[PDB]
Amino acid sequence: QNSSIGEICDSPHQILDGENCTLIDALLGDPQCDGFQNKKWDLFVERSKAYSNCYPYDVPDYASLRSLVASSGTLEFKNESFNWTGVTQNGTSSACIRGSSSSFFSRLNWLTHLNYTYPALNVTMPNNEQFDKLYIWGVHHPGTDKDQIFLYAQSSGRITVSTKRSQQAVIPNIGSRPRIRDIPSRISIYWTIVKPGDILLINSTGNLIAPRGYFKIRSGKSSIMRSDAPIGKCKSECITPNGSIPNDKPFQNVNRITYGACPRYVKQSFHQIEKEFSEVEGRIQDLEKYVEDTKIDLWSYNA
Amino acid sequence: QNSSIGEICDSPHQILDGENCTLIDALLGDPQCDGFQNKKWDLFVERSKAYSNCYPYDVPDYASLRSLVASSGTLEFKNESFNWTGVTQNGTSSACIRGSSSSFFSRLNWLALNVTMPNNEQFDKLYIWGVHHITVSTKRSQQAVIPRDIPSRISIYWTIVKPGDILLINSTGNLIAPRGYFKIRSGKSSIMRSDAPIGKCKSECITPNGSIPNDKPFQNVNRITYGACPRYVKQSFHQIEKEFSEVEGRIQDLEKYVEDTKIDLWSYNA
Amino acid sequence: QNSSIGEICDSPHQILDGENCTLIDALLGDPQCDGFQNKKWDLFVERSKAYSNCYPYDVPDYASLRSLVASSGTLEFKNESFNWTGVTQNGTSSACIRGSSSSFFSRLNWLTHLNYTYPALNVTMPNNEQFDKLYIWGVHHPGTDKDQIFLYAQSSGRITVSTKRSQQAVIPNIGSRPRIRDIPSRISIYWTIVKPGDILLINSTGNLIAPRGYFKIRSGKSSIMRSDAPIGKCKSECITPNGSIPNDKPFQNVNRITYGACPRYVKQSFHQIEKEFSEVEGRIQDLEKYVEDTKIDLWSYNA
Amino acid sequence: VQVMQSGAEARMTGATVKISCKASGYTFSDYFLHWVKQAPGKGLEWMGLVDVDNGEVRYAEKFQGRVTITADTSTETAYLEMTTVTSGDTAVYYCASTTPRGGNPSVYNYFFVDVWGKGTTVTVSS
Amino acid sequence: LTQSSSASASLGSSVKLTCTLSSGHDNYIIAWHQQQPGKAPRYLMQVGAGGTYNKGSGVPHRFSGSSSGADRYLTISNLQSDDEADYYCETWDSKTVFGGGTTLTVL
Ligand SMILES: *[C@@H]1O[C@H](CO)[C@@H](O[C@@H]2O[C@H](CO)[C@@H](O[C@@H]3O[C@H](CO[C@H]4O[C@H](CO)[C@@H](O)[C@H](O)[C@@H]4O)[C@@H](O)[C@H](O[C@H]4O[C@H](CO)[C@@H](O)[C@H](O)[C@@H]4O[C@H]4O[C@H](CO)[C@@H](O)[C@H](O)[C@@H]4O[C@H]4O[C@H](CO)[C@@H](O)[C@H](O)[C@@H]4O)[C@@H]3O)[C@H](O)[C@H]2NC(C)=O)[C@H](O)[C@H]1NC(C)=O
Ligand SMILES: *[C@@H]1O[C@H](CO)[C@@H](O[C@@H]2O[C@H](CO)[C@@H](O[C@@H]3O[C@H](CO)[C@@H](O)[C@H](O)[C@@H]3O)[C@H](O)[C@H]2NC(C)=O)[C@H](O)[C@H]1NC(C)=O
Ligand SMILES: *[C@@H]1O[C@H](CO)[C@@H](O[C@@H]2O[C@H](CO)[C@@H](O[C@@H]3O[C@H](CO)[C@@H](O)[C@H](O)[C@@H]3O)[C@H](O)[C@H]2NC(C)=O)[C@H](O)[C@H]1NC(C)=O
Ligand SMILES: *[C@@H]1O[C@H](CO)[C@@H](O[C@@H]2O[C@H](CO)[C@@H](O)[C@H](O)[C@H]2NC(C)=O)[C@H](O)[C@H]1NC(C)=O
Ligand SMILES: *[C@@H]1O[C@H](CO)[C@@H](O[C@@H]2O[C@H](CO)[C@@H](O)[C@H](O)[C@H]2NC(C)=O)[C@H](O)[C@H]1NC(C)=O
Ligand SMILES: *[C@@H]1O[C@H](CO)[C@@H](O[C@@H]2O[C@H](CO)[C@@H](O)[C@H](O)[C@H]2NC(C)=O)[C@H](O)[C@H]1NC(C)=O
Ligand SMILES: *[C@@H]1O[C@H](CO)[C@@H](O[C@@H]2O[C@H](CO)[C@@H](O)[C@H](O)[C@H]2NC(C)=O)[C@H](O)[C@H]1NC(C)=O
Ligand SMILES: *[C@@H]1O[C@H](CO)[C@@H](O[C@@H]2O[C@H](CO)[C@@H](O)[C@H](O)[C@H]2NC(C)=O)[C@H](O)[C@H]1NC(C)=O
Ligand SMILES: *[C@@H]1O[C@H](CO)[C@@H](O[C@@H]2O[C@H](CO)[C@@H](O)[C@H](O)[C@H]2NC(C)=O)[C@H](O)[C@H]1NC(C)=O
Ligand SMILES: *[C@@H]1O[C@H](CO)[C@@H](O[C@@H]2O[C@H](CO)[C@@H](O)[C@H](O)[C@H]2NC(C)=O)[C@H](O)[C@H]1NC(C)=O
Ligand SMILES: *[C@@H]1O[C@H](CO)[C@@H](O[C@@H]2O[C@H](CO)[C@@H](O)[C@H](O)[C@H]2NC(C)=O)[C@H](O)[C@H]1NC(C)=O
Ligand SMILES: *[C@@H]1O[C@H](CO)[C@@H](O[C@@H]2O[C@H](CO)[C@@H](O)[C@H](O)[C@H]2NC(C)=O)[C@H](O)[C@H]1NC(C)=O
Ligand SMILES: *[C@@H]1O[C@H](CO)[C@@H](O[C@@H]2O[C@H](CO)[C@@H](O)[C@H](O)[C@H]2NC(C)=O)[C@H](O)[C@H]1NC(C)=O
Ligand SMILES: *[C@@H]1O[C@H](CO)[C@@H](O[C@@H]2O[C@H](CO)[C@@H](O)[C@H](O)[C@H]2NC(C)=O)[C@H](O)[C@H]1NC(C)=O
Ligand SMILES: *[C@@H]1O[C@H](CO)[C@@H](O[C@@H]2O[C@H](CO)[C@@H](O)[C@H](O)[C@H]2NC(C)=O)[C@H](O)[C@H]1NC(C)=O
Ligand SMILES: *[C@@H]1O[C@H](CO)[C@@H](O)[C@H](O)[C@H]1NC(C)=O
Ligand SMILES: *[C@@H]1O[C@H](CO)[C@@H](O)[C@H](O)[C@H]1NC(C)=O
Ligand SMILES: *[C@@H]1O[C@H](CO)[C@@H](O)[C@H](O)[C@H]1NC(C)=O
Ligand SMILES: *[C@@H]1O[C@H](CO)[C@@H](O)[C@H](O)[C@H]1NC(C)=O
Ligand SMILES: *[C@@H]1O[C@H](CO)[C@@H](O)[C@H](O)[C@H]1NC(C)=O
Ligand SMILES: *[C@@H]1O[C@H](CO)[C@@H](O)[C@H](O)[C@H]1NC(C)=O
Ligand SMILES: *[C@@H]1O[C@H](CO)[C@@H](O)[C@H](O)[C@H]1NC(C)=O
Ligand SMILES: *[C@@H]1O[C@H](CO)[C@@H](O)[C@H](O)[C@H]1NC(C)=O
Repeated sequence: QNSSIGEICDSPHQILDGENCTLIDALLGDPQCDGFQNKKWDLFVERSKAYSNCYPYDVPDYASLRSLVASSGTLEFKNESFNWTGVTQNGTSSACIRGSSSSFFSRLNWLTHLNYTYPALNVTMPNNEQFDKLYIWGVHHPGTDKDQIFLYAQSSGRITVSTKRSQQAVIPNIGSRPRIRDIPSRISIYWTIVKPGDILLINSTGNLIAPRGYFKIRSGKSSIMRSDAPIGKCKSECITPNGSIPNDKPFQNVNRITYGACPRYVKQSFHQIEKEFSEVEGRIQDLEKYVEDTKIDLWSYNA
Repeated sequence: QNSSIGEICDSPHQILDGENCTLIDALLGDPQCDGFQNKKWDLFVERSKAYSNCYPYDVPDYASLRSLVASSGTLEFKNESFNWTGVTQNGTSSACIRGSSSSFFSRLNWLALNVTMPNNEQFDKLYIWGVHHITVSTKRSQQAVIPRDIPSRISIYWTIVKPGDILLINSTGNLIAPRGYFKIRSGKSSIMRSDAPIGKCKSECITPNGSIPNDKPFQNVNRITYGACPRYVKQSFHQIEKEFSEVEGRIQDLEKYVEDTKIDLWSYNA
Repeated sequence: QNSSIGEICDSPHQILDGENCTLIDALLGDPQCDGFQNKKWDLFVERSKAYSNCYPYDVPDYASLRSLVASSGTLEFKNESFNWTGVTQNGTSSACIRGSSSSFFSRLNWLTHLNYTYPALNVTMPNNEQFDKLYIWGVHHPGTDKDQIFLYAQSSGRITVSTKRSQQAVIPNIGSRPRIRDIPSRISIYWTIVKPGDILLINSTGNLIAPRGYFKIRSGKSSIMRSDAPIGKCKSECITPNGSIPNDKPFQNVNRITYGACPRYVKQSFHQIEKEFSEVEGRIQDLEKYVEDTKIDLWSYNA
Repeated sequence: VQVMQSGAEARMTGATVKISCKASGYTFSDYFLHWVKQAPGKGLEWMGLVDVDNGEVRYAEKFQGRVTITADTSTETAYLEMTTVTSGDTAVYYCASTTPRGGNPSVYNYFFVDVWGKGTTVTVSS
Repeated sequence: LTQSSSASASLGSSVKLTCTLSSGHDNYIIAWHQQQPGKAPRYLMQVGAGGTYNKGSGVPHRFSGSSSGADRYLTISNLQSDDEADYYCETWDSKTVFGGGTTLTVL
């Protein structure tokens, strides 16, 4: 099989079309894709023209978080009664305009000083439910110490989030960055997982971007995909960036990235690992590309 | 082979029965696991009901340390004559009750220290130290750390020094100093996790469900296996972990995908 | 085959052999191996007797930088007119004796105080070219606070180097590492890749080892090697630590490590991941050894 | 640390003189040793700076050329000799040890003196 | 850079010494060396621009430095008996530029 249908058919797998937002942008609550709120999917397709419009963020271990959320296959979220008292909430920025009004991320709560005072936050939130849960938080990185004083009134900003299992603490780096989209500032995004019976405690002397609640996390069948193919209407099972692929012959050549009941890729004319990259990061990329090369070589010898 | 005998037997491998102890707990000298001091093993079995007994701890890069210590196959430990002068030794906590008296981990010691210990021996040797919630430097690299009804957690770190190498400890406070070195050696030892009772068979192959006869060239019981033995197929001495109780990200997906590939290839070979 | 000629023949793959310098040493510009400046190669072979003679350094995450620079296959370097105004350039170390005079790395600029003052540097070097470029900088860790206040006129040194894609922050720690080559201090070398249209910005209050320009990072078929075999003059393409292997038989037993289109290794009688280690790092080493064990077993059974 | 100088002796006008210094207490063998002239009734006048680790020898404007300064790095000592010494050079030459560099790039601060030699008296007769 | 005049004071009092830079330098660091007559000198102090001074090993706590701009100061907290001597200031590195020294006397 060496020909693609030419479209990502929407059946039987439920296909979510990421027209503008990436998975992370929809996860954070980008104003441009509020239609992606609380939706579910069996495959998340990301168009090549994906771009961001809210505050310029950056995610440590971005690939790990993206893979985890993609395999979750569930954007079901719940607001929660966090005790953010003594500080004012709903920080807003010029970039994140929704309905021509200044706003911020939908799923994040940008805490900022109240009456030129930012008391130390020690809040707790137990997981008394029957399911594993996930929280996504962040830390601001002002471009100037004057900006830090303007936002939080205290320059000694530090933050840690701890559970019954382990803890994670980060330090905001006050300093200038290249002005992307008219903002010389950054935001880092982190994630934490709370098992049933565990307790998440947020502790911060300042410079904290709180979550508004939790996302349900499950052993989802779904995965992620990057492609620019239009959405179709056929009924074949396998999905591929070139388009859907029929199961006429167990050996195919269209593309290595595969999902569902599919033939296998051969050089001769569900949730998987990422097989394509746009940047070089060294040993981990080399290993997870060499494993794919080894598998493709072995299955090219098998046929 | 499509079934398991149902019990692990300590022949010919020197199976060590960790009835209540995680490998790391016995590594730290848990008062409850005082029978495992200086012990050597071929395979370390961890019961599902394994539990730490005393002062809480967390180990950054837990998997790496666990795999390294398990593959070492030796708990031999030498009381080094470290120069802990100007500091108070033998810190103790309420949690670590040993013999109806307050105690602590046996292989660690709860203390501007700048003290060295050269590896004058001819074998590679390992240290384990703590940081209570500090730079430890070797000629190869430097490691820097900034710090059960007990809010405060201990973090366990480890450093490996080759022969003819100086290990240097350089700190102001919060240091849970080591008491000596473990004699790390290359070997065929491994670690497993199972609840199978201990028996007295002689079959070499082992599996968390129990021992497995080597007669049939293929097996379907469980993917986790130790020793030269049958292999897993879909139909009916030390390697990576194949069972997870958490979700981590790219590395866990990679090590799940490699095993999936091995299974999908060995099932096709059969 | 089962035997080797015993030497790494220089054709058709161009072989750059480091008689005494490791690839990272040549990349940093060790005065010991000034002949390696701006050289290109298809395979870089390192003799096991290699050693360092310049300032004793260490690379955080040495493996990925080593692999990236090796796969670059090109040490071409362009001088760039960085705007170091308020600081003194060309700091020369005694250990790096070049031409009977105290000197330093040819591609690194040890910046020190000028007029007993070190202004907070904020320098921009935008990428206006059509290709990806790689910058390499460092942070010097002094042995004592005296050696810090002598160099940078302030104890609290720190550095943040940011691009429009991501940011990197480094804090130096003061403390005497065990002495190597009669030097107690340290040098930590990092790297930052600036895409076309990206902007590189350096914001440091002190304790910086500035770059003197940029390297031309390019995708290529080059690789890295570690062996003691001599250099030959034959024409067999394959390269092995035991020598060279003509492809007379579809399998071989000489060594797992190989370069070029070569027979596969079996138990019975381009660029790739590492297959030999000197230390024990942890889980990642176990995975990258288990993948090779699996490949060896599968090709043994397939033969 | 200790710095001591070699005992001097009287010389005649037109002859040559030699002065030896060595500190050896610093654990780097990478330190500077100064030379300062002081006639009785005068102040301190710099004449040169020696790098014991290498061949670097420095000079002042009033002592360039006329005065040659050496240092045996193998034994880690510094020597100072002069040609056709005059009767006015009856004075004390001081050698001061600096802070050892230890691989640092020798910024402004590293050339400071911190320990002085015991001092030796060179006398020239008519 | 430039020297300063000699000083004298009674026993049990306090005295100060000065060493000043040229108009071309403002942030340069100076040192302070002591030389008794008929004796070898002894390094004692280093003074910086920002009103902060550095000390060597074995230097006395009896001496405290100062700086108020383009000039550097030394201050003897207390002086008694035959303690007076000469004091010099190095202010450069390319040349070991001494000012000329200041002589101290009792009265
Ligand atoms: C925290 O703690 C750590 C650990 O305790 C501290 O780090 C220690 O720092 C020590 C100094 O404070 C340092 O000690 C020095 O180390 C040198 C390295 O020795 C090693 O290499 C040499 C060369 O291969 C070997 O011979 C030796 O066995 C070791 O392997 C030595 O150079 C130093 O010894 C010299 O100094 C002492 C001075 O007391 C002399 O007794 C000794 O004989 C040596 O003197 C020679 O060398 C110096 C420098 O080169 C010269 O100035 C001197 O004049 C001598 O050299 C002349 O003479 C010889 C013989 O004629 C001739 O060949 C040569 O050419 C010259 O003419 C000294 O031992 C420790 O190594 C270091 N430890 C570690 C583990 O790193 C740290 O400081 C602490 N931190 C704080 C903040 O306190
Ligand atoms: C460190 O230096 C850099 C480079 O000079 C500074 O970044 C520059 O900051 C200026 C602030 O005026 C930015 O200009 C503004 O940018 C936008 C472009 O869309 C526009 O709205 C305005 O007309 C104005 O020109 C400029 O783009 C930016 N340059 C870059 C990123 O290359 C930086 O602020 C300096 N840091 C500190 C702490 O001073
Ligand atoms: C930050 O807020 C949290 C949540 O309120 C505080 O932790 C909680 O502290 C209380 C005591 O103030 C603990 O209660 C005690 O717990 C043990 C349970 O074994 C029991 O011996 C006692 O009867 C008592 O109830 C409570 O457990 C603890 N929360 C958790 C999840 O452990 C915390 O102290 C606050 N931090 C600061 C600095 O104020
Ligand atoms: C998704 O992005 C596209 C562009 O890729 C947006 O289309 C633009 O919409 C604006 C108004 O919002 C128009 O002025 C532009 O002319 C449009 N561009 C093009 C190329 O058609 C689109 O609006 C975005 N969608 C959402 C929901 O934000
Ligand atoms: C910050 O904005 C949020 C979002 O609008 C406000 O929370 C909402 O409160 C209303 C009224 O109780 C609820 O119906 C919504 O469900 C809430 N939404 C969310 C996302 O929490 C919140 O009150 C605002 N806080 C302040 C201090 O103005
Ligand atoms: C965790 O939160 C606590 C408060 O619950 C913080 O403790 C406060 O820290 C500030 C800043 O140093 C002090 O001014 C307060 O006096 C402290 N309060 C108490 C009760 O001690 C603590 O710093 C936070 N830790 C982190 C890592 O953010
Ligand atoms: C399916 O799509 C992929 C991705 O667009 C195609 O891969 C491209 O192949 C061309 C031709 O060799 C290369 O220039 C591109 O760089 C490739 N893109 C990527 C992202 O790797 C692939 O060719 C398509 N398959 C078929 C059968 O047309
Ligand atoms: C392992 O721990 C278990 C409990 O976690 C211990 O079993 C208990 O032993 C006590 C006496 O020590 C009995 O009174 C309890 O009834 C036992 N409980 C259970 C559930 O069996 C066991 O003794 C420990 N083993 C060792 C070797 O210390
Ligand atoms: C801290 O306690 C340890 C353990 O009891 C003491 O070290 C022991 O000393 C005895 C007597 O010489 C030896 O027989 C043991 O082998 C030692 N054990 C270890 C682990 O070192 C130590 O002296 C105590 N220190 C202080 C300061 O009280
Ligand atoms: C390592 O030990 C050294 C001393 O051996 C410590 O250096 C001290 O650092 C403080 C804080 O800057 C200075 O005030 C002291 O003067 C230093 N002491 C000496 C003797 O130089 C150093 O802090 C230790 N490292 C750590 C991480 O604590
Ligand atoms: C051996 O024990 C293992 C672990 O309990 C069993 O593996 C599980 O088998 C069930 C039923 O087929 C699967 O749904 C699970 O996914 C398996 N677990 C894992 C972690 O893979 C296995 O069946 C047992 N074998 C025998 C013969 O009792
Ligand atoms: C690599 O370094 C070794 C020493 O580590 C050099 O070998 C020395 O070579 C010189 C002449 O250049 C001889 O006088 C020495 O006797 C040699 N030393 C030893 C220990 O054999 C070697 O020449 C260096 N190679 C290059 C290419 O520079
Ligand atoms: C620091 O040294 C560098 C390297 O020698 C000097 O820059 C070179 O200057 C020469 C002479 O004009 C040019 O031919 C080279 O192209 C320059 N190289 C680079 C990389 O710029 C530099 O001028 C010295 N700086 C100071 C302050 O002395
Ligand atoms: C980034 O560079 C800027 C340059 O202004 C630094 O800001 C100065 O930082 C110093 C030291 O903290 C303060 O005394 C100054 O007041 C700051 N200047 C201004 C205008 O606010 C900043 O600290 C640098 N950041 C990093 C991480 O290097
Ligand atoms: C090729 O060289 C390699 C490396 O020196 C040899 O592999 C080693 O062989 C010895 C002897 O059996 C083993 O103890 C080592 O463990 C091997 N090392 C590795 C990394 O596998 C190999 O034997 C040589 N082959 C030939 C044909 O000469
Ligand atoms: C959360 O709040 C939003 C408004 O911000 C509301 O539309 C939504 O229904 C709420 N969700 C839950 C689960 O309460
Ligand atoms: C919420 O926080 C406030 C301010 O610290 C505190 O007084 C109050 O008790 C907290 N309430 C709960 C329910 O935790
Ligand atoms: C804010 O602080 C001012 C004094 O700075 C005080 O008068 C005012 O009442 C405060 N308001 C609140 C809401 O805390
Ligand atoms: C170390 O000391 C303990 C006592 O704390 C002792 O029981 C043990 O035997 C010692 N270890 C060795 C190897 O002698
Ligand atoms: C231990 O340290 C003390 C205190 O500095 C010192 O007197 C003693 O000599 C040291 N002993 C050893 C064996 O290093
Ligand atoms: C870059 O500068 C170095 C000295 O730093 C010089 O040798 C070299 O020739 C320069 N590059 C070019 C292309 O001239
Ligand atoms: C370099 O910096 C100086 C001082 O800020 C400034 O005058 C000059 O224009 C800068 N040059 C460039 C090319 O940016
Ligand atoms: C120090 O600054 C002055 C002006 O304040 C300037 O003339 C002088 O050249 C600077 N020093 C050096 C060594 O460049």
